[PDB]
Amino acid sequence: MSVFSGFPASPPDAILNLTVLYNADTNPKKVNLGVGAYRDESGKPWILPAVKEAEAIISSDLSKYNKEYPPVAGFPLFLEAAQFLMFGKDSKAAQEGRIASCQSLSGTGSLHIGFEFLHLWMPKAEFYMPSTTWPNHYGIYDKVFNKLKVPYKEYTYLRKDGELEIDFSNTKKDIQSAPEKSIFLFHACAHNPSGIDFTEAQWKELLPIMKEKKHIAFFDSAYQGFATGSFEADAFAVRMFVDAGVEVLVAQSFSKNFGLYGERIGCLHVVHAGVEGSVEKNKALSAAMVSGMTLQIRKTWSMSAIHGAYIVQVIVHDKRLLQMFYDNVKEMSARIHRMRSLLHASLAKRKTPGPGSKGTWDHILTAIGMFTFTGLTPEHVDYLKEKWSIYLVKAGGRMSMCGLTESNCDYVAEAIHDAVTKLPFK
Amino acid sequence: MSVFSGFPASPPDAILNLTVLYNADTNPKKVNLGVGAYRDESGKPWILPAVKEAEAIISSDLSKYNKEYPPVAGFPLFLEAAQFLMFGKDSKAAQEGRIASCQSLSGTGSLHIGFEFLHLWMPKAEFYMPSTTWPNHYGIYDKVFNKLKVPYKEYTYLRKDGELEIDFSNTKKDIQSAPEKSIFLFHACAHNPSGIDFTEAQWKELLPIMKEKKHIAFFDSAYQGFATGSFEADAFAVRMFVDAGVEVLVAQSFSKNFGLYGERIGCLHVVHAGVEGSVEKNKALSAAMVSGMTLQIRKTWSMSAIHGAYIVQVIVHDKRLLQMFYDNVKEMSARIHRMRSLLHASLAKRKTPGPGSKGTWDHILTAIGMFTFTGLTPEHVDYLKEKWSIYLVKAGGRMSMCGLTESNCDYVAEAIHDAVTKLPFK
Ligand SMILES: Cc1ncc(COP(=O)(O)O)c(C=O)c1O
Ligand SMILES: Cc1ncc(COP(=O)(O)O)c(C=O)c1O
Repeated sequence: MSVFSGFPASPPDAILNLTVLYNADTNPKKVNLGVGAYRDESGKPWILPAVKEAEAIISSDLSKYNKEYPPVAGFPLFLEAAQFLMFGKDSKAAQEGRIASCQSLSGTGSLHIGFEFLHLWMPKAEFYMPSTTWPNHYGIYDKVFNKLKVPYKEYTYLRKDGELEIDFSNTKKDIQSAPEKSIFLFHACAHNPSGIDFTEAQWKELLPIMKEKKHIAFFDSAYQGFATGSFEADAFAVRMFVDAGVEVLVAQSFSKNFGLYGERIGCLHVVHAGVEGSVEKNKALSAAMVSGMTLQIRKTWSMSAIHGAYIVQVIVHDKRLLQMFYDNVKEMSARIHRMRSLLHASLAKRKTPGPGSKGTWDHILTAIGMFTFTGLTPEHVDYLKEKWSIYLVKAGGRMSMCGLTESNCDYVAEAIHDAVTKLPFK
Repeated sequence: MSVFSGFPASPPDAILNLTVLYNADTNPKKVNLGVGAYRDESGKPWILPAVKEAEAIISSDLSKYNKEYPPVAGFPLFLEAAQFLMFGKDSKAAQEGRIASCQSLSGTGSLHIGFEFLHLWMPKAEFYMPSTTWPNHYGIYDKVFNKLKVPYKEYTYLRKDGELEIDFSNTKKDIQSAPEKSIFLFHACAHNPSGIDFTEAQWKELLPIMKEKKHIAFFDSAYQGFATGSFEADAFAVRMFVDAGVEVLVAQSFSKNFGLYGERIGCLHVVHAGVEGSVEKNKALSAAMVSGMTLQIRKTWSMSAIHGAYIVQVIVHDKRLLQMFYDNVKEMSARIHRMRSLLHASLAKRKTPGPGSKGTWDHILTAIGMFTFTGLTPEHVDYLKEKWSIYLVKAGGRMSMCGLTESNCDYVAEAIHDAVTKLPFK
């Protein structure tokens, strides 16, 4: 006799829930390789030194860092800081009045508002995902578009034979053969889950196709800093497209690079072609678009969260803190690279069988970003969880290298050797 | 030739934009009476002493108060804090497993998720708004339901003739005449914008209608602590409805009572009737409902923001800080009352003509919450802004009493006298 009787239990999120099951596990040798969240040498969360300093500043002056509603698009200093990190200082696009920027709720919140923005303005534009992508891209898409009314489309990313390589000849054909003015979701770098990226050369081949077809590039940029360790370099494809006049959106998260996961801080940008006929007309169009983004947000969560905005704007606008921040990101990247070499060496030492035709583990060494798409099967993943207390993502056997430490790499290598010995690859 | 060419400008929010305009205004006698945001004796943002203490606690240990992704429903201590404040300590509803709680992005984000929760679960249920309500409710509603495909209905709230009294006879007819199992949006206390509330006696009359018709009550509760100045009393309607077995949702904001406006911290509750057959089955239903809310959120902004959650939980679970918090909220209510008296005295001393049949300003004294629904006309509001740099909400001449001070009340009264003498009431 309840109106809620029979309400269905939704399974927990296949990635986020791993941390929950992990925290609950009482095995002292447990290892968390699930969610892409940085961990230090001891396997623990890490506050970036630049963020620790920012906290000291903003927690010391609550008159200045007060708790009132922010401007609807975000604090100007935060928006300038965001543009600076993504597009560079005083970029061409900014000078020309082409960037429409609006604070949102980290990457996911920027995707949600960015997807809706496009679905409202261009309801007949086809929306293309790479054939492998972050699973939550599907959910965010569904709530905005409704997969049943407006199915997403796909472009070729990894080879259909399984091997960890972009089938780029087919990528190009798919983007070329798509209808003009379609939207293409791209990871800016450190493609998640595959760890395989377009090279510079390949992005350059995409460029003229995007131009001829007048396609919109939608970049998801959550790992700026984690591909090459260099901010500038990791924005290559975004800045190249913009400079060439490709029209773009960017969903920019600061969860991973600033380690501000729970603060829920990021920025959505739209960069138009700059062809309105004057700088002032470009700015008017940019402002119009920010006004549309803020109206959307107004009806969803009113306006965005200040604490993470304060942290980012304080760091980027202080010359000392900004350099510390760059160095902190370089340090995380370097530890991840260390764990790649160490896990690999421990697997090689054991002559552990691997996936694919080659049957090797060299892909651990060459993956870009936080993860390796290991190739371990669903059976391997369950076994590693149940017998060894090692938590991987089931799909693709995605491994977060940040959970590895000098103390546990050989333990992880041993568990894998056991898993693959007891259930060989087909 | 841009794909964004012709994108329309959306006008600024009519309430939030008042702070933007007020901030740009160079007139040193400017008065902000727009957004309902507490201000102290000097007209400045006020960090609650309880919040100041909480900040020092959480800013001092960033390992304990880390920046990792929170649990998808929110920290258990926060959820417990939120339930305690709304329903009481170890409520009968909690003991029976009837409460499903999920952190959300303050009031607005709680309404969004709660509106969508019901529209997904009970798509055929009619949704009823009071005939006067918070403007953003219409927009929150439009994004979930689509105003044009699925219009909201209304129940009678204020009298046809414009006078500040609820036409309670028609309120009951309207709720009695609606199809059974309809959804009614209610303000828990301090109805915004009118400042006129159902009395305890009126709420008790609505109870049997709600039971008989098996309606769902959706409570918007942002002002607990600002109506009667007592948390317990301000949750009367919610607690009475739940104790009687009315199934409710509550969208609970900590923007105003904790002064955490910009942190974006609130909680969504669904309280089912607890007829699943056991406490465990009640809890299983509640958890399933939480699982749906968190799936919604996953697709929208992933999970909610930690900083405000930390402040609230730290306050509520420390006996000294909770008492300090309660004292702090009383101090805010007390200042508002003193400003009601001072502004009313300053109008009365000038024999300033008032709106309505009575033509008096007494409704300044009796309004509940932060506002007075003044009845100044849109011509008056525009005149007060242009000639006196006083910022009010155009709709109903809603005035935020929180912007008044000992220094500026007489100025506001002189200005109102001028506006009303030049532009007499029809
Ligand atoms: C590729 C990608 N996009 C978006 C996100 C969104 O994460 P968040 O909402 O914390 O920014 C993530 C990380 O989870 C990601 O890896
Ligand atoms: C009547 C009413 N409902 C809901 C809200 C929610 O505001 P917020 O999103 O800051 O919690 C408020 C605040 O403006 C309010 O006054």
